[PDB]
Amino acid sequence: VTQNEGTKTIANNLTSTIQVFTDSEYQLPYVLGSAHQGCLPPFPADVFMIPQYGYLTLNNGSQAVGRSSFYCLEYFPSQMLRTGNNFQFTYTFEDVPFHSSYA
Amino acid sequence: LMGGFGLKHPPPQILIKNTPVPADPPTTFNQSKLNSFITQYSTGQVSVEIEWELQKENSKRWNPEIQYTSNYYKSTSVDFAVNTEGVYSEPRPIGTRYLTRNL
Repeated sequence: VTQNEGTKTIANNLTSTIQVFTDSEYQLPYVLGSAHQGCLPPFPADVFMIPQYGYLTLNNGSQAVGRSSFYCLEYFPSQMLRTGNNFQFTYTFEDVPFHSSYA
Repeated sequence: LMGGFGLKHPPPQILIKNTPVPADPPTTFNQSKLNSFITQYSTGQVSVEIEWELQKENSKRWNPEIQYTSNYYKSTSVDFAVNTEGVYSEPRPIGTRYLTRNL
């Protein structure tokens, strides 16, 4: 998107690409489960935007202990994907007692 | 509660004693038992092969986590070293929770 004199124009740049992956070994701070907002639209027709990502470590208030790790996902494999190129993966659960959905 | 491992069927307890060497018994008979003995003892080598299992850090903690190391400076008596009298001790206690494992 160019912005010439407040007069912006949105063109298409298929030449670009994107990189995404999945954390199987669970080495990154699990964020979900905290139930942050910005979930998938509880509705189908409406579209949305993906929330940025940020995590936290051990800290002494305004400062942090050496035992405060540091992470950078760009140190992981990422399915470099260009437009026209699709992406898929697969997952499976494990045994868990059925949520007793009864009175 | 003293930390460590618990077992429903732990390694056994090893018990030993010196063979009762009855000292000079009375020439003629006596109903009672023998109390006289010969003060004696023994020595030997204790062998104990302990096999061990482990899980090494596979984390992508980008920053150098903390490690445990003898202080790299110059001291009079080296740590865990034998004082000039052979009698050696331990400068400080040591724990394991060192490697910064993501929660």
